[PDB]
Amino acid sequence: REIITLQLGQCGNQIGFEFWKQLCAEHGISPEGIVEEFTDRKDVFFYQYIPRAVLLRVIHSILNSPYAKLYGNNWASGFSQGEKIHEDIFDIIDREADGSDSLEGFVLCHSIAGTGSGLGSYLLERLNDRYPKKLVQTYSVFPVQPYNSLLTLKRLTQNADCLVVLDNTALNRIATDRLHIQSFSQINQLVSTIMSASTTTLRYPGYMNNDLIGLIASLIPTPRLHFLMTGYTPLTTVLDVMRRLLQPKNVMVSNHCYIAILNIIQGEVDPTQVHKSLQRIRERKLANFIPWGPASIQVALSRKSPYLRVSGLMMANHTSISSLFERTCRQYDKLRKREDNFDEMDTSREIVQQLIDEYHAATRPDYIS
Amino acid sequence: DEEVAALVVDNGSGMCKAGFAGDDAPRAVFPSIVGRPRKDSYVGDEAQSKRGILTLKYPIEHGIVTNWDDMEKIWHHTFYNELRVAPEEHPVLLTEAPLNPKANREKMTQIMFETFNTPAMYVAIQAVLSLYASGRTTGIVLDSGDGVSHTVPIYEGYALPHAILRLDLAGRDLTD
Ligand SMILES: Nc1nc2c(ncn2[C@@H]2O[C@H](COP(=O)(O)OP(=O)(O)O)[C@@H](O)[C@H]2O)c(=O)[nH]1
Ligand SMILES: Nc1ncnc2c1ncn2[C@@H]1O[C@H](COP(=O)(O)OP(=O)(O)O)[C@@H](O)[C@H]1O
Repeated sequence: REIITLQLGQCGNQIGFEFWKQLCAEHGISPEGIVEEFTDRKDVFFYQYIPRAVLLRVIHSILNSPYAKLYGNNWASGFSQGEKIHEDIFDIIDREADGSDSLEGFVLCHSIAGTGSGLGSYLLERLNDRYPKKLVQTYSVFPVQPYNSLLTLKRLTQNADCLVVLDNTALNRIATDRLHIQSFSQINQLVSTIMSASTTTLRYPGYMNNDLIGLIASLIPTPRLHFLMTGYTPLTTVLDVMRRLLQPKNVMVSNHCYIAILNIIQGEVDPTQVHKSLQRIRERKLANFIPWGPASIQVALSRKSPYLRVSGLMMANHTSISSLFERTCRQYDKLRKREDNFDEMDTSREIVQQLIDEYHAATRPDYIS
Repeated sequence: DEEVAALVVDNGSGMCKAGFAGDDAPRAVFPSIVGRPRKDSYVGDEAQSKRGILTLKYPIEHGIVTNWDDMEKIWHHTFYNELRVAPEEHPVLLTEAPLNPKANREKMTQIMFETFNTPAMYVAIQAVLSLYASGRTTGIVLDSGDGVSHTVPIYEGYALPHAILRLDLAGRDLTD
């Protein structure tokens, strides 16, 4: 199985280019895309080596980089121009899909704040038209900005099969808190570490989690509640890493309860004490879970790249993510009373209201029906 | 025979040759390399075979020992792995490059007696041994190996240090 990545807008190209640099250095791949002498299954993200990227001014600075051998602002303006080059960009994808052995999914890296955001919303719909059996995971990044943000939300709630949220307000606070930057090329260092760590169990094979659906099938309970948040602690026993991930200071998100948790421990930790820690974390009751259906916490180990110590990443599904949509929602209404049909905004405003209504009702003892 | 077999160890810049005195040829020859992960230490052919997952070191790259920690590992490998003998049970004759610093000679001696507890040992200049093998005690030897070449005038069994010349051109350079 293989996973084709797409990079849209200024953000997608930058965080994708930094994702590939980190992923090339994590492996034994020279900047000239040639394997150096110096186990890690790399057929999923690299093609025999060529990355399976589809990039869409910034391209020139990439081509002037040492990695050249590795390959307006409205939403309506970003939607229309994609329609006029509909056939163009798909030929690149159609040859890469059929040239691929057995396609699995489509990773999308884009910022929803505007030509790239508009182009993204267009492409997300067409992929549902052509390929019905391919997952679409989107590494969206949150910030007329309220308008564009909610429109793409209308597509991300019914088209994208999964979604991992990364908001700049939580990342910028971290850079000033634990990095003391006072830049885009600086916070992207953290975004690259989370992205590279997200697909760790795919490149280093283990007994479990050898496919992208294996990670997603546990967290997302119903096709509607497909939003996730992240947590990265080291900015050492396994009990220490679990307790530091469940603190609010580390999450990348600005009653409520958890639906499912996945922990990625990438160190050389002792794999015999991992089952012990899950016995004791349950006793302190550090996290509150859904009352309707059963839920648990998941811990998965891996191996760090020797060519480059314990780290940790936490993928969670918390209903407190509903607050982020509320801010965009409330920000939209204030502009709607202040200034060919303007009916698409009405439908998008309505459908996101149902998503928020699902979350607040997802925390009740009778979410069934 | 009352005496145990004596060992002969030729320390080469690229390949070490080891065996037993009296034999017509060395019993083992292996790369003068020690490797550690990028089993904790790899020496000889194995280090070469698994170089992909190791960082290689060449402790006697140009004929002169530069890292005694890894040279000690090469000698350990020589006795226990290649020859399968206990050094404390056999005298050991070691070879050295021409113009080998005096301090290095003392170091080799101390290591054999204190680290390997050899019952006896001796060190001879490589070029001199080659001359002996040809049935002579006088002559000039042109020794060209892997990482270094030397022209060594020898008279009556004694190398003449003032006339010895070193040429940093050998097999390695020719291969490249
Ligand atoms: N997280 C993150 N967001 C970025 C980065 N660069 C740009 N963005 C986002 O992208 C938005 C600007 O989009 P822009 O590049 O003007 O769109 P375009 O002109 O259509 O490509 C801003 O609101 C930023 O939040 C980055 O390096 N990291
Ligand atoms: N028949 C040959 N012709 C040319 N070069 C050779 C031949 N056999 C071995 N060599 C070269 O000789 C070198 C090793 O010789 P050697 O005297 O063992 O060196 P050292 O003692 O420094 O390790 C290597 O560079 C090897 O390629």
